[PDB]
Amino acid sequence: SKEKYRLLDQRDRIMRQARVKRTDLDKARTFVGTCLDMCPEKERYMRETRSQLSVFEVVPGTDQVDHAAAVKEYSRSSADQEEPLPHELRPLPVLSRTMDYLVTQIMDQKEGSLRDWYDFVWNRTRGIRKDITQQHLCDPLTVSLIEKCTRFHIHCAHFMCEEPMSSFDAKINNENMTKCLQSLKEMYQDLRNKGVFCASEAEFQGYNVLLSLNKGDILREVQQFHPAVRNSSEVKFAVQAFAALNSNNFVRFFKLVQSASYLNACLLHCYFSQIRKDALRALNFAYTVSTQRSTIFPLDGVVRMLLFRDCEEATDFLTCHGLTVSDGCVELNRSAFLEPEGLSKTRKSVFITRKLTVSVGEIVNGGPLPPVPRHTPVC
Amino acid sequence: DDEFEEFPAEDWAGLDEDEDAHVWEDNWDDDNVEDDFSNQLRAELEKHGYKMET
Amino acid sequence: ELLDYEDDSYVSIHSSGFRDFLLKPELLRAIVDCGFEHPSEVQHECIPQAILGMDVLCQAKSGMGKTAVFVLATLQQLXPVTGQVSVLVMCHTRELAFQISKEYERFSKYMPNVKVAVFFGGLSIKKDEEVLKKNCPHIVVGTPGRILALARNKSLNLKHIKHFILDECDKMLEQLDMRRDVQEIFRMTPHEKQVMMFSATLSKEIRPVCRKFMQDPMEIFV
Amino acid sequence: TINQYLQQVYEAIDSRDGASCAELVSFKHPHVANPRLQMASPEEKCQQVLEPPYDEMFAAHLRCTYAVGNHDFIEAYKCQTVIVQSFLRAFQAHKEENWALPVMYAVALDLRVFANNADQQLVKKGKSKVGDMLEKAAELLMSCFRVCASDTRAGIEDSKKWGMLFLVNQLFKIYFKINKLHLCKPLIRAIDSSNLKDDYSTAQRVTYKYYVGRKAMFDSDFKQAEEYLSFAFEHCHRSSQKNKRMILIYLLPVKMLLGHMPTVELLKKYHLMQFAEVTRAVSEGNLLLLHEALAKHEAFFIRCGIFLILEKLKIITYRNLFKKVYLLLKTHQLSLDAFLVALKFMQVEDVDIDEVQCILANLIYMGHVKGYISHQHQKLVVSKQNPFPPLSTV
Ligand SMILES: Nc1ncnc2c1ncn2[C@@H]1O[C@H](COP(=O)(O)OP(=O)(O)O)[C@@H](O)[C@H]1O
Ligand SMILES: [Mg+2]
Repeated sequence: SKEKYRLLDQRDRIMRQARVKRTDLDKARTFVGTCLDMCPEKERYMRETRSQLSVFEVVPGTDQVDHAAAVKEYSRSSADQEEPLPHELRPLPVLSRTMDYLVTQIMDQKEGSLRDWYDFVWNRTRGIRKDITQQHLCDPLTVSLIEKCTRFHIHCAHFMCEEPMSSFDAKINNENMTKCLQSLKEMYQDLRNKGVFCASEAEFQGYNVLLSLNKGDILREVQQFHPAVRNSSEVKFAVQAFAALNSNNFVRFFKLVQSASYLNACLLHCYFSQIRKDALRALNFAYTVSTQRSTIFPLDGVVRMLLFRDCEEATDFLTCHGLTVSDGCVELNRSAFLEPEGLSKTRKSVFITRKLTVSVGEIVNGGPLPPVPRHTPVC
Repeated sequence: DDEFEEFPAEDWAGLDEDEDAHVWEDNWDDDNVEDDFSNQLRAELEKHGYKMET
Repeated sequence: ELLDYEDDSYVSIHSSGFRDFLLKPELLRAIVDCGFEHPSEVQHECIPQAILGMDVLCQAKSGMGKTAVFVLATLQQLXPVTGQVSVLVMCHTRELAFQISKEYERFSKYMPNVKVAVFFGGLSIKKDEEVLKKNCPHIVVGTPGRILALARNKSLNLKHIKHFILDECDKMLEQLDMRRDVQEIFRMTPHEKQVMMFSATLSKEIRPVCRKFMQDPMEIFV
Repeated sequence: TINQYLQQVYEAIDSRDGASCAELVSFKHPHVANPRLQMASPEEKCQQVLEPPYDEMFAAHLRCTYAVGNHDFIEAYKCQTVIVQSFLRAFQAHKEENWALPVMYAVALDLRVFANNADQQLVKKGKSKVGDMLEKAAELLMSCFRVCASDTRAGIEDSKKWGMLFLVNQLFKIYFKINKLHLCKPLIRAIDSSNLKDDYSTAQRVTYKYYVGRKAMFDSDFKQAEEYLSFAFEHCHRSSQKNKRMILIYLLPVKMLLGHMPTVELLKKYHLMQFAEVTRAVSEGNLLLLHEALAKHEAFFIRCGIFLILEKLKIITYRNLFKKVYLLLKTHQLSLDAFLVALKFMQVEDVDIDEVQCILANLIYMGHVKGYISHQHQKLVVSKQNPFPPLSTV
């Protein structure tokens, strides 16, 4: 495959030497992709030679590349990126087919480690969004593709939270969610100014609010929405969650968590530790008469109000803050409470897992799955 | 209409400024419970068995 | 049995696109053609400050996008005048200078009137003097030794410098001779200018030296 | 005549009086309405008299006046962009001189306005978005700000930094207009770092305080916002009643979130009676009336951008309702079910004992209530003296 890769590289080198540069702004020519495959042939052979394939892109039982399974990889380009050639970019129908393949064939695979699966899907969605950006694509279909990318990242924000840092970095996942939502907001505004309305906008705007519960400025943005979007149920739920969190209404916050959709619950899971710490501070201050004496508080109340899995998790949470727990009665003491140094490890909430009643593919797709695409690439 | 228009002058030294001596009332937070809403709330509490002791 | 009562800042990730920086349409078109996703943390923190022509000192890991910040800034606030050099970028290695030149040639795709030149050690002074005399650039990227040599013999007119930039300034200022040459170059340039210095490992001992070159800078350390 | 106008321009430039040149460039001057000055190609005469780059600037100004006479604001905006660029080159050419600052006040302020017109003259054709001309004007104003701020070596009475704050305000008037904040951080940092912070003109200081107070209100910093908006409202010009009303629109929610309630006379005076019911409800702890009032004027509050901010009065309403419950029962040991009944009387959706306990715990923690909760007896025991301290001390 090395000879084929070098021949394709030479062909691209000649085609790029034919390319011109240093053009005026008015004479700009937007790129139109012409790649009919999920991954370009040159990239397939390149990663085959360099042994950089994921587990999903190889024929099972060997290191050979299943070309119909390989998906174009995000690579950050470089200062010598040499510009994207027309055949290195896949047009919008091919991008939609790639997203359908991802949501129908990959997001439900159980074999393979979680790190490999998450890395593959995240990198490939990044590549899809990069191809969208480089082609100046602004259409309902592109909006749908970026929406599916955002849904995948939202799901992974909770599904992968227990993994070690070498497998899943929460900060990078949150950054990816924020970038996807920024792209969605920009495309929503552009389409609205162009006279086109997106059905799913009211959903993802809500996600935006759920991703900015600690930023007050989001309130202003919520008041700038179109009246149909702002008065939608999703945005109303997001504003209710914002009000519950910022007012330290943990009972209302966890009631909203219980009555939320799967993706909304996954987004709200990021604030569980913060809201529980604030709730414990408030309860310890409010249920203790004096700094010298302690008061017994039912552990069942802590489990119910703060939405803990069972008495063991609540006991661990209370002990990590210095409070004694015994006989199902935590001894709240004003002089014994102390906020631990260093954030404790997060664990998946059982209720949010129970909210996942359909496959991951359907949750990411936002509806019933489309038929699995079947496209053998041409050599 | 949603614009902060430019001022006619550049400085006024405070002579031509609209004076609002008592703009914010401070004695609104009192123990007065004789208003209509207080009576309605007291009636509700009486209905639900919560009555001021004699 | 009731005892009477005894009388006695979380943050979020900021979100913005390159369109939110009010860049020139040519810069935005070149950015999207490059496939840039969104400003990073360093980019989001530094670009709004750098566009306004104010000094900045930045410390961040390699690959965070420190170079692109000052490239975009100096392309945004550029007033190209024939016969003058308004942006001077200095680094300690030829490879870094060529990377900066590639970035400038990459982001100035839709600015045909902008010229960038590179002067570095290992070549002859005659080529650099010919470049200055015949086709004077608006952006000059180089090493302190070559820049000092070109400025001492009155071949490079530094009196029109408006953007003084040091890339990977920590290891350039750690060296005594390189720091002395940088000091002389700074003294040759006019006072009314903006200074931007970026480095990957800004030791606390070098930080006073870096802040000596600026005036009320915005300092970012991660 | 055109010759007299050009000679007056030349004399003003030679004499270096900023006011005269600003008048000769500003559209506020009646000479723009003078029919004989408006010309299509007057650059030949400007080249003869004025030295560059002033000749190009004033030729562009004459073309701009001619275009404005025909109500072609796109051509006017292009001409004014030429004005700003030429004047910026000329102003940068000046060294240790700030006599041309008013001209920058006359030019840049005139650019933004034209952008608005151009903007509302491009919606009709549909070939442009809403704010592209504003973005270009913001770029020009950023260039002007860079030119003004880079001058840090001139004397105190001879520096261009006196033109900073004005330009900052102009940028604010674009950033809030095109709904593009977070570019205000460098401007605020530069103004705070500047030693001329309190020496700018009163109008520019008031405008800056108003905008930064709005930004601080949207950042939940209700003390810095309170201070800035109080300064803006106190020192606002008496003639500009619209500006006073606009400042008060954002000053009211901040003051109410801190425990200060506007009088009815204030709302009547500045035609802000939409708050009249809201201020009553928070005073009475009436959640139902507060919700009804916020729904009645929902369009007005969303237009002003304070509706969700006004929703934060719910905490003070809770405090007032619980204080009323305590005053009605007249006991220091209040059953939590009494508070539950009070909340149900206000038609709070999905309210139970757990949420009542959460609200009371938060009120106790924040210092609104001086008491504790006895879970065994399911009661609230408040301080016998000062159970509900004033909100001004919380
Ligand atoms: N916001 C961004 N989005 C996408 N790619 C970026 C972004 N910023 C930088 N890059 C790319 O990443 C590389 C980082 O290189 P450089 O700018 O030198 O970073 P640093 O100065 O931190 O080493 C550049 O080649 C650039 O093409
Ligand atoms: Mg770099």
